[PDB]
Amino acid sequence: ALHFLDINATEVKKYPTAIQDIIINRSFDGMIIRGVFPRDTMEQVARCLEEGNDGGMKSILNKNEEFGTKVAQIYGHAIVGQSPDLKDYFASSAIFRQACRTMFQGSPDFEEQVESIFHSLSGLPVEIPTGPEGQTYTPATIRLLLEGREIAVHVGNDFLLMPAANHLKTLLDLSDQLSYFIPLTVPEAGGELVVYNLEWNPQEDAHKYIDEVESKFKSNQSQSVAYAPGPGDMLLFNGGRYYHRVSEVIGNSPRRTIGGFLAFSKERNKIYYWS
Ligand SMILES: [C-]#[N+][C@@H]1[C@H](c2c[nH]c3ccccc23)[C@@H](C(=C)C)CC[C@@]1(C)C=C
Ligand SMILES: O=C(O)CCC(=O)C(=O)O
Ligand SMILES: [Cl-]
Ligand SMILES: [Zn+2]
Repeated sequence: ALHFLDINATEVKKYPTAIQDIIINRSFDGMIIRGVFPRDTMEQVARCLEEGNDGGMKSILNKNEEFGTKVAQIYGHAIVGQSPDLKDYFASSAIFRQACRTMFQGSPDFEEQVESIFHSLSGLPVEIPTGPEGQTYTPATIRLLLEGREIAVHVGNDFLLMPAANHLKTLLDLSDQLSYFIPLTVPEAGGELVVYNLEWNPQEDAHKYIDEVESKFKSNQSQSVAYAPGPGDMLLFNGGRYYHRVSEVIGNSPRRTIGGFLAFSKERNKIYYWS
């Protein structure tokens, strides 16, 4: 249904227009990049988190208790479902980048590594958007999926229609919004990204959003594909256009991903990435 590449991170230099090709030319829909981060780094970082020895990352952990099991616990305020003012977002964002830099210990640094991937696939500058008064957006959040939890079906271009995105809209292109994530830890089973042939309908509170995509999606039958990247593999895809979810986690070992999103600037002069 959907066309996904599977390449090694050593090869990224050879796909200088991958991001153009996914968003603009629509010539394929996504991409697994193996070994963007070493497995060592991924274990170190996961152990920093589970031991609570994490640069204080735990203090910006949203347990999302009131959602039950169709959502991740998330470290960092994700831009989604935030008030339009963004005071908490921007505060959380400064903390995240600190704790994250600390956990990666430059071996390699998260932001440096990811930016060089996005650079290699665009030939463009890559930046974390800055806010209207010079605040920083978070480059990423960390998603924790315990046993029996999943991420409910959703589509990413919807996010840029929420009040939270007002400011960011003023920076970005019309065009689609990619999703990216790297697993830190993968579960024994489940926790797969399932992507659907079904596209964001531009004709058309994250509680009522999830109940109203569940009935929208179950109206259509459409074709699916599933991906289960390993620790340190990046999955990068047109999650803006295509409905997708993450399947229930099976077994004790939980699923931890670090990820966000990715889009062209106003004039396609550069890439922005955030969560
Ligand atoms: C899981 N997850 C998030 C989104 C999400 C669901 N409840 C939330 C509460 C606060 C902040 C973000 C969320 C999710 C949905 C909107 C259904 C999409 C994926 C993810 C990881 C996005 C950042
Ligand atoms: O697995 C994750 O970290 C989130 C997957 C997803 O739905 C996304 O990145 O948009
Ligand atoms: Cl998404
Ligand atoms: Zn998504």
